[PDB]
Amino acid sequence: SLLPVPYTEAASLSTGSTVTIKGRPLACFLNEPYLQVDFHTEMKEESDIVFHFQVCFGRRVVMNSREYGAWKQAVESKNMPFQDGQEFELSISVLPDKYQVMVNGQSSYTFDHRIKPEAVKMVQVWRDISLTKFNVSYLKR
Amino acid sequence: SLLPVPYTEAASLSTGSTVTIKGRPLACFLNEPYLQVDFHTEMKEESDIVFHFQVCFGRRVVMNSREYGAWKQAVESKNMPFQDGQEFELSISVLPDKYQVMVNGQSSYTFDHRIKPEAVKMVQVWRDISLTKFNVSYLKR
Repeated sequence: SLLPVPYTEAASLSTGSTVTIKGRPLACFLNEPYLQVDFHTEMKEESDIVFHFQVCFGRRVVMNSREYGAWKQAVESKNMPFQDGQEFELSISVLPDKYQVMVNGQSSYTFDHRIKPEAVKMVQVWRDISLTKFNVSYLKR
Repeated sequence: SLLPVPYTEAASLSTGSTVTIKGRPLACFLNEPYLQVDFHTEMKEESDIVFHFQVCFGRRVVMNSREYGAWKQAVESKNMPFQDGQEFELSISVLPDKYQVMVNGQSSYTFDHRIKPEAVKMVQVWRDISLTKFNVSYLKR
């Protein structure tokens, strides 16, 4: 809807940063829409991915990194706090040792840093969602 | 781009009908964009699917049907005529015994009818593409 999807924003991340995303899946869960959030090391979409977060709504979540062109060890989760047909609020916080992903205010996934978050230059949000809000916080030293 | 995605059109199919789709993937193949074409038995997206065609660009194609709410036996193919970064023309012809899928003029997949094509009432084209052309032919008795 309001924001264009695929959505790309230049970004910088460090401990204490938060990425906030508000959106809605474009299809009922029976049709298995996806959502993907990628933290890139360059503005180019083929660049490395420090944190890859892919939701198959109603089924599974996969997290990984792409380093020097190659996907590393996938982390797969069956935790599914997203609700069929509902708007969601997704929050990704940079902690000292990991990303923490909150879904509608509830801690739902974490992912230990494989690359320093300082390597991030770009965030992309895409696949089968509409987006009404995207924010990266920049309040900390 | 020009046509809205997800794209839905009421449709009727019988022997000799052709569905023509011209589009472009929204991402390079390294990021694994998808394309999905579904022939539905009702205008509602939760309705049964007589022919489901899902491309994971650069990797695989899965075809199936959803009958009374349940996915049946998947047909998986590694044939990949789609070209990274390129516009594609996709043609799906209804033959007496099967669907035949042409990609840029080349026969690439077929799928034997599990449900009569006359059961189709709607076609949906969605996932990670832009669409510039969609047509269903209606020339035959």
